[PDB]
Amino acid sequence: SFVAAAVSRSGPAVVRIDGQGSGFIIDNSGIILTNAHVVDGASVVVTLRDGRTFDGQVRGTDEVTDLAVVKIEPQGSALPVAPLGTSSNLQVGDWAIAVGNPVGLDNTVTLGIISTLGVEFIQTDAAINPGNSGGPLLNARGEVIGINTAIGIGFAIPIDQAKAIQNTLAAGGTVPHPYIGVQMMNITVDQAQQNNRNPNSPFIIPEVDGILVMRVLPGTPAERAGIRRGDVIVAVDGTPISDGARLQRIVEQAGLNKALKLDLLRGDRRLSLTVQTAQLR
Amino acid sequence: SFVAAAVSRSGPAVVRIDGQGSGFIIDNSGIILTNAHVVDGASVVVTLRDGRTFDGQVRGTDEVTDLAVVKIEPQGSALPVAPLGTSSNLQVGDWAIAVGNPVGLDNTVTLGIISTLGVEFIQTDAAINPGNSGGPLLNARGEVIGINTAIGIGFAIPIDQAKAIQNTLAAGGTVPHPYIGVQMMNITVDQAQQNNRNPNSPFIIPEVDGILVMRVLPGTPAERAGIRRGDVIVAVDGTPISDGARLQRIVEQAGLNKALKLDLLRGDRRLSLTVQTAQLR
Amino acid sequence: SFVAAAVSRSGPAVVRIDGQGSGFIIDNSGIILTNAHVVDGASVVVTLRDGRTFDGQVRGTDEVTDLAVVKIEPQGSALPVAPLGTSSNLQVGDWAIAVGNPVGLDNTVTLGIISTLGVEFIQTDAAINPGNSGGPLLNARGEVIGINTAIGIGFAIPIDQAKAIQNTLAAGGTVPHPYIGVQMMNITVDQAQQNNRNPNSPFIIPEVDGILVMRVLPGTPAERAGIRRGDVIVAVDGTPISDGARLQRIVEQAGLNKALKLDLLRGDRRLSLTVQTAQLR
Amino acid sequence: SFVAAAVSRSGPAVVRIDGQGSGFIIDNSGIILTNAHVVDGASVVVTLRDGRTFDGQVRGTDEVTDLAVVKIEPQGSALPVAPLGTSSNLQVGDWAIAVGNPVGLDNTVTLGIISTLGVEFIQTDAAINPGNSGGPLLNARGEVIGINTAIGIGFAIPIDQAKAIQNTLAAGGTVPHPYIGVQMMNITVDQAQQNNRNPNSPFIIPEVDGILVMRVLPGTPAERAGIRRGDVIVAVDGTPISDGARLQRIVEQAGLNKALKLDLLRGDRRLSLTVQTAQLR
Amino acid sequence: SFVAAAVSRSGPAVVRIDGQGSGFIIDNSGIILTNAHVVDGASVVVTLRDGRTFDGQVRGTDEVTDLAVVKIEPQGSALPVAPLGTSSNLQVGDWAIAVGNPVGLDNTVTLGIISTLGVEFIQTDAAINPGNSGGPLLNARGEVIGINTAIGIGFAIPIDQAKAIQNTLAAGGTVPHPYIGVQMMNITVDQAQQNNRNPNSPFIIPEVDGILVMRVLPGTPAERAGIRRGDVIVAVDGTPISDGARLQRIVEQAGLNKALKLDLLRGDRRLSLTVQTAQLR
Amino acid sequence: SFVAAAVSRSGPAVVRIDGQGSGFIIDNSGIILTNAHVVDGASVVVTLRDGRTFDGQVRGTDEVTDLAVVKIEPQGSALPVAPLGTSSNLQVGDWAIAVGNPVGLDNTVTLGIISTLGVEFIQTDAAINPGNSGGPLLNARGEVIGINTAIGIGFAIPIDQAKAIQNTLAAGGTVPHPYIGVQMMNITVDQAQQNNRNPNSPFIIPEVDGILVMRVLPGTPAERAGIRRGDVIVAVDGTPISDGARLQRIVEQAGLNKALKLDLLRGDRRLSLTVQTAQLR
Amino acid sequence: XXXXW
Amino acid sequence: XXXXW
Amino acid sequence: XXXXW
Amino acid sequence: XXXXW
Amino acid sequence: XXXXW
Amino acid sequence: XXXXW
Ligand code: NA
Ligand code: NA
Ligand SMILES: [Zn+2]
Ligand SMILES: [Zn+2]
Repeated sequence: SFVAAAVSRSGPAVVRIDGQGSGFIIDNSGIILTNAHVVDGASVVVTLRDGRTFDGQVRGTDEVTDLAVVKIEPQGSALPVAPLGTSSNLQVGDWAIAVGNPVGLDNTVTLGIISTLGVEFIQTDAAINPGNSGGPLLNARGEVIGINTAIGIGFAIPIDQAKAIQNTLAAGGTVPHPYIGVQMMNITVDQAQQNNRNPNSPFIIPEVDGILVMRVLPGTPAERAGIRRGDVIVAVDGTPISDGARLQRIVEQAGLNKALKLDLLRGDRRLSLTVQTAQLR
Repeated sequence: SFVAAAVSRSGPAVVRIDGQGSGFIIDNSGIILTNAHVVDGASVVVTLRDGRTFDGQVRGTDEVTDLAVVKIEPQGSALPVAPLGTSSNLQVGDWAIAVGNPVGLDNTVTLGIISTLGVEFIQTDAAINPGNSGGPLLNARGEVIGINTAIGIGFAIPIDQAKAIQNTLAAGGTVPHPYIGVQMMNITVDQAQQNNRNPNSPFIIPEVDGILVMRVLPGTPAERAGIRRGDVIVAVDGTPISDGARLQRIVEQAGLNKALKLDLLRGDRRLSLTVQTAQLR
Repeated sequence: SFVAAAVSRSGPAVVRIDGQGSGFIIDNSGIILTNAHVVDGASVVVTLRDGRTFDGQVRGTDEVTDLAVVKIEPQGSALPVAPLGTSSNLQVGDWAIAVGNPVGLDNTVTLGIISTLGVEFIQTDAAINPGNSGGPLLNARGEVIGINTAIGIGFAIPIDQAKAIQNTLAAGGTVPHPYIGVQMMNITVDQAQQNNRNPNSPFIIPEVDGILVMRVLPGTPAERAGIRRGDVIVAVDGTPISDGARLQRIVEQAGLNKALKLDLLRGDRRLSLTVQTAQLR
Repeated sequence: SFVAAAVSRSGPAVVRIDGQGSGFIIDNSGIILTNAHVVDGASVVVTLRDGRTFDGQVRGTDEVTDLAVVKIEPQGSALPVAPLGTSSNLQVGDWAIAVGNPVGLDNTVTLGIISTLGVEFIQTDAAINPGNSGGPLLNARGEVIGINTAIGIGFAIPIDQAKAIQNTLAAGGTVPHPYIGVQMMNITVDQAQQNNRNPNSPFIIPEVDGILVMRVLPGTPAERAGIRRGDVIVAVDGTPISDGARLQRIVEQAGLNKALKLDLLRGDRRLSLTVQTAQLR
Repeated sequence: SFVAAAVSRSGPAVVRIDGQGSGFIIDNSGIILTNAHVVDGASVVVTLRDGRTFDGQVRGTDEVTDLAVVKIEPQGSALPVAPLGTSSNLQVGDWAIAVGNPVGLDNTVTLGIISTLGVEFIQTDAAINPGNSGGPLLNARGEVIGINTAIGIGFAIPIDQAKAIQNTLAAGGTVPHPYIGVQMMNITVDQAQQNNRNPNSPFIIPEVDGILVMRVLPGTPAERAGIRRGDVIVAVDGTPISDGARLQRIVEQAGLNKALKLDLLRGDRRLSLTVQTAQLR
Repeated sequence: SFVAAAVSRSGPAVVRIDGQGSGFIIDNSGIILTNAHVVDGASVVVTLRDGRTFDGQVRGTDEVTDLAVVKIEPQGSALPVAPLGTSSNLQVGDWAIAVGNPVGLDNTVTLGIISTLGVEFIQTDAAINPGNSGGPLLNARGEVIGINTAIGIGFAIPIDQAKAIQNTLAAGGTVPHPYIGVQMMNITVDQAQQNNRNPNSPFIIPEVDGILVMRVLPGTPAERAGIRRGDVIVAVDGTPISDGARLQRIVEQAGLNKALKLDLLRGDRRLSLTVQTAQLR
Repeated sequence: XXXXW
Repeated sequence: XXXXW
Repeated sequence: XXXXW
Repeated sequence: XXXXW
Repeated sequence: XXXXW
Repeated sequence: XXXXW
C-alpha cells in the first residue's frame, strides 16, 4: 500500500501529548506542532512512537488558529522528523492520510481524500477524531500538508498556515489577529425590502445591499465606537462592501490599534464612526 | 363533612360527556354546561350518575372562553339539576369543591379553596384534572360557582361568565369577541431608554411609556392596517395608554367591525391608522 | 385542629418499617399492618414513634392486594394501638388523614378527603407518598379506614378488606385469588360491526356484545384450555356476559381448581372449553 | 490522484440549487438533474462552479424516484456538461466519487466504492450528505453513474434510471407508477402454522406460503376493492405468488387503470376481487 | 371560611419583591421579611397589595437560613403589618395558610396543614411555589408562624427562627454559622464490620459505631487540620459520638474561630487534631 | 478496481447466518467462521450468495474471543471457499475490504485500511456494521485476514487467532481462558503519593508503582482468595509488576486450576495469598 | 373492559 | 403586557 | 416482504 | 448521617 | 455573512 | 491498566 510507505516516512515523528491529543516533531531540535486545544493552557508530556517519554513545554499558542508549538530536549537517539510539504498546491481529490498516536507506541492511521479547499481550511473524508487530533495529515508521498483538528467530514489546518506563525509561537506566543467585534450578515435589496415587508421583522433595513450588523459583541471596539445591532456599514474607507467575508480581510490588512472609519446608516440617519482594531482573544 | 352535603346536592347533576370530560345539568330541560375543549367540535353521549345514558347534541361553543352548552332530552325520571350560585361575591379563601364524573356512576370529588381571583378567572388548590374538567366547582353550600378547566393550582371559568353567554350558546353559537391581532407589551421610559442603551436590542423604542407592539399576528385587522412589530400605539381615540390589559378592553367595548383609529409612532415618524375589529376565531 | 386530635389518637401506633415504608400496630400483641410492597419478600426492623426499635418478622403477604402482616414482640411499655374503623360506610367527601412515620420519631401528616369510592379501592386528594405508604388513612375521628399505597390523587386499600385476610396473613400467608389469565375487553355490536368495517382491524369480531379476549397470558389456565386472542366468550355457565368486570367476579365465586366451561365463538365456529381456575401469583 | 482527473472532468458541471442541494447539467441546453426532494415543489436559483448564477425552473418531478429535471437558459460561456455513463455494468467494489456544490464555487468531493447493487439502487461507502445530494456519483473515469441521495452507507439513484424518465420530466412531469395500496409480507407455512400456534397472534393465517396483506392503505384501489388486513392473495392472474417483491412487478407491467383480479382467501372463505391500478402519489 | 378572616388579617401586609418572590411587612417602620434567595445579592422594588410601589433596600441576608430583611420608607397611608405568632407551640395537623403576592394587587392563597415538625423546619401540604415564596405561612388565626420557601410537600422557615436573627440582618448582615467542612455519616459496627466484609468497599472502617467522614470539603478547617475521607472521629472533647446530627450542634455551641480537638482513628492509627471553626459562607 | 477482484475471489464464500449476521466458509467440508455474538447460543440457517439455503449447526463458540464455528453439509454444487491469509504480517495502512452478506444473494462491500494493529485486534476505517459482522476482512489480494466484529473505526478479530482455536470449536467448544477476577490499574508513585495527598481519595496507596486492585469481581478466584479492593499486588512469583496488561499474560501462561501466589500489601500489612485460576465464562 | 389476571 | 388576540 | 405503495 | 457544612 | 470576531 | 476478567 502506498500509504504504508507514507506512514513509514512521517509516522515515527508523530507523538502523544498529554487533555490528550497528538502532535508531530518539526525538526531535530525538538520542535513539535499540535492543536492549541490539545494544550489546555498548561505547559505536558510527549511520548514518541518508540516509547521514549520526553518532557515538553508549550512555547506558544494561537487560540484562533487552534495550533501550538511544544518543545522537547533532544537526547540519545535522533528525534524523528516529519517532512513538511506545502498546502498551496493541494488538489481536491488528492489522497489524505491522517496519522495519530493515541497511546504512544503505534500510530493509528486513516485514509481519505481532500474533500474541499478553502488555503483557509482543509476538509477530508479521512476519519478524523480525538485519536489523531494535532497529528499530521499527509499526502500520498508522506509529507505533512495539514494538522488534523477534531471537533463524515473532518478538518485540518493547512501546513503553510502553521509555517507562518511557527517562529512566533516558538518565541513569544502572540499572533496578530485584529478585529472589531461585529457579527455581520450579507444583506440584499431583495432580502432587505423583502424584510421591510414582513410586519414582524425586528428592524427595517434601509434598502440597499450590504453588511447588516447582526450583533455587537460585548466589550469590543465596535461596542466602544457606538455601533448598534441593525446598523448597516456601507463603506469603510470609501470602499463599498456587501460581503461579510471581505470586511474580515481589510481589518486584518490594517494593523493592531488601527483606526478605521465606518460609513454606516442607522435606519434613516447617516452615521460615521471610527473603530480601533483590537486583538481577538 | 360539609362537603358531603355539597356533593349530595349538586353531585347527581354532574355527568360524563364522551375527547372525554365532565359536564353538569343546568335545568330539567336537559341543558348541560361543559368545557368547549371537552367537545372536539362534534355534536356526544351523556351519562348521568345513575347510569342513564342519554344522547346529547352540542348547541353552542365559545372557544375563547372554553365553554359549551350540550342538550339532552328529558325522559323518564327527572333530570337532576345543579343549583347555580354567583361568582361575583367570591372571597379568596372560601372552600372550593371540584366535582367530576369520570366514569358515569360515582362522582370524583376534590377539596380546596379559592386560591386567587381575577371575575376573570378562578384559581384553586383543589386538585383539578381531566377527571373533573367541565364539571362544576362548588362553594361550601353546594351551589356551582365555576367550571373546572384542566390544562398545584387549577383554574375555573366563573359561573357568572357562563350565565352571560348561556342563551347564545343555547341558540346560535357565536359570541362577540372583537379583536385586532397585536401581541403588545407594557413599555416604560426606564425600560425604553434602557433598551435604547443596549447595543443589541432589536429596535430603539421612542422613549415614552406605552404599549410596544411585540408581534403582528398573520391575517389580522392589525396586519391589514399596516401595523408593524416595534410600533408604539400612544393614543387610540385621544386616550393615552401604557397598559396592554387596558387596550384589550376598549376594543371589546367597541363593536364588531368597528373602526378604531390608532395614533402610533414608528421610531421617529408619527403614524395614525384605523384598524377594524374582527371576531377572534 | 380536629386532625391534631386524630393524629394524637392513632399516630403513636404508626411505625417505620425498614425497601422502606410505614406500617401501623393492630393490637398489643405486636401485629402490624403494612403494604406488601413495603416488604421486599424478606422477613425487617420496626421503629415506633417513641424511638423503640423492635425487630419484626413478616408473617404473611398478599401480593395482589398489596398488604402484609408484620409481627413484633411486646416488651416494656405497652405497644400503642391504632383503632380500626370500618370502610363500608365511607362517604365521598369525608375527611381523610394520611399518617406516615418516615424516620421513626415524628409522624408526617397530610390532609384531604375521600376523593372517590370503588369498597374496592379508596381515592383521596390527601398527599400520599413513599413517606406514608403502609401507614393508615384515618377519618375525622382518628380511626383507620384505609392503608395508604404509594405508586394529585392517592390510593388506599380499604380497612374492611385487610380485616378479612388478617388472620390468614397472620398465619399461613396464602389468600385465595382464583383466576384464568385472560385480558378481556367489553365489546359492543356498534363497536364490533364498526370494527368489522375498518379494513385494518386485526380480526373481525363476530358482531354481538361481549367480552373480547384481548390477550392470553403465558402459562395460564386460559392458555392451557386453548383460548386464543380474538375469541369471544359468550356464556360461562349459561350466563350471558358483556362485562369484563363481571367475569372477574364469577371466577372468584368459584373455588380454586374449579372447572368452568366457556361458551365462546372463534370468528364463525362455536367453541366450548373448560378452564380450571388457578391461583394468581 | 485518479479522482482529481474525474473531478476535473465532471466537477465544473455540478451546480448549487437553492431547501438546498446540488444538481448537475446534462447538456448545453441547460438541462439539469437533481433530487426531487431538493426541489420543495416550487420552480429555484442555480449557481455554477464558476460563480454564474442562472435562474432555473423545475420542468418535472418524480416523487417516488426522488429526482427532478431543472432548466436554465444558456447564455455567455458554454454551460459545462457532465458526461453520462451507464449503471447497467457497475461492479460491486468499483470506485465511487460523490461530488456536490454546497456553496456554488468549489466542489466538495468524497471517495468510496460501490457498496452494493440492487439497477434498483446503489449503495456506497462514499460519504453522502446534504452537501452533495442531487449531485452526481462518478466512476473512476469521471462519468456519472448515479445521483447522490441523502436521507456509514449512502444511496444513489442509478443513472440509467434517470435516463428513462428524462424526456418525460423534461416535458410533462408525470411518470407511470401503478399501484394498489397493500403493505404485504412474505408468509411461510412454517411461519403460518407457527403463527397459528401462538395464542396471541392477531389472526390465524390459512396455512400456505404467500403474501400476507399486513395493511390496507387509506383511499387506495385495495381499500376500494374490499381488501382487508390479514387477507392472503394466493394467485393474481393464475400465477401463484409468495413474494411481496414479485407482486410489485406485475402491477407495474399492467398499465394504469388496469383491472387485476385477485384470488385470495379470508381465513376460510375463498375470495376473488379485482383492484384497478391507480397512480402512486 | 376561617381562612378568609386570616387572609384579611395578614394578607394586606404581604408584598411583592422584584429574581421575583414575596415578602411581608414586620412593622410600620418598613421592615420586611423574605427569603434570601428572593434577593439575588442586590439591594429591589416592593409592591403592596394596594398597589403602592415603594423602593426597598436589602439590609441583611442569611444564606444558610435563606432569609433576608428588606427595608422600605413609610410614607402616606400606614404600612399594613402582619402579626407575628410563635412556632414553638406548633402542632402537627394544625391548619397552615400560605399567602403570596405574585403580582402586587391580590394575594394568592393556599390551604394545608402542618405536615411535619423538625423548630428546625416546617413541612406543609399547603401548595408552596414561586408564587408565595418569602410570603408568610399563617395559622388558623392569621398570625405568621413561618416563611414559605420554594425549592406535594412544601417547606417553611419557622418564625421564631427569623425573630432571632432579625435585628442582626436589620443591622450588619452576618449571622454566626460556625462549621468545619466535613460531610459525615452515622456508622454502625453492624454496618462497619459488615462493610469490612465486602471485598469492594473503599476503605475498611475500624469496627465501632461512629461518624464516618465521608468527604472533606475543599478549603475548610477540616482540610486544613489534615482530616481525610474515611477517618472516624470517635470523641471531640471526651464526648463519644456516633451521630452526624449531634456533632453539628457542639460546633455551633463553640464560638467562631474556636479550636476543637478531634480524637479520630485512621484505619489503625489513633489520631488527634484540632480544627478551628470557620464561618459557613 | 482491485477490490472487485478480491470480492470476486472470497465473496462467493461469504454467507448469511440467521440474531442475524454474516459468516464465511473455511473449506469444502462446510466449516464456516462467524462471530459468537451472531449465534445467540442456539444451533441456524445458512444462505450462500447463490441462494442455496443449507442448514447449519453451531459446533463451537468462544465468547471471550467472540467467534463461532458453524457446520453445513456439502451437497450438490461445490461449497465456495474463502482462502485464509495470515494476520501476522499485516502492515498499518494496508487495504482492508469488509465483505458481508446481509440478505443472502449479493455481498455488501466496504473499503478501508488497517487503521491500527494490536495480533491482538485489528482496527479499520472500512465501514463495519451489522451488515457484515462475522464476514471476512480481506487484503488487496482477497484472502481473509480478519473477522469483522460490529459493536468511524471498526474492529476485526485477526485470522491467525481463529486458526488457533478452529479445531477446538470444530470439536468440543471450550477454549482455555484462565483468569482470577481482578479489575486492576497501573499505579505510579507520582500517582500514588499524589493520591495520598488528596484528602478525598478512597484509600491511601502504599506509595510504590504497581497494579492497584480497583475491583474484585463477584464469585471469582480473587474473591475466594480474600483479595480486596485497594490491594496492591507487588510480585506474583518473585516477578515485580506495575503493568495491568502484563499480569493478564502470566495468568494465561499458567494452566487452568493453577495456583499462583500473590505478594501484595494491604495499606501497611504485607500479605501473600494464592489464587487458583478459573475459566472465564 | 379490564381483564387483569 | 399580555397582547393575546 | 416489503409492500410499499 | 447528614454532614452538610 | 459570517461575522465572527 | 485494564483488568478485565
Ligand atoms: Na478510501
Ligand atoms: Na384541605
Ligand atoms: Zn391539597
Ligand atoms: Zn471512508
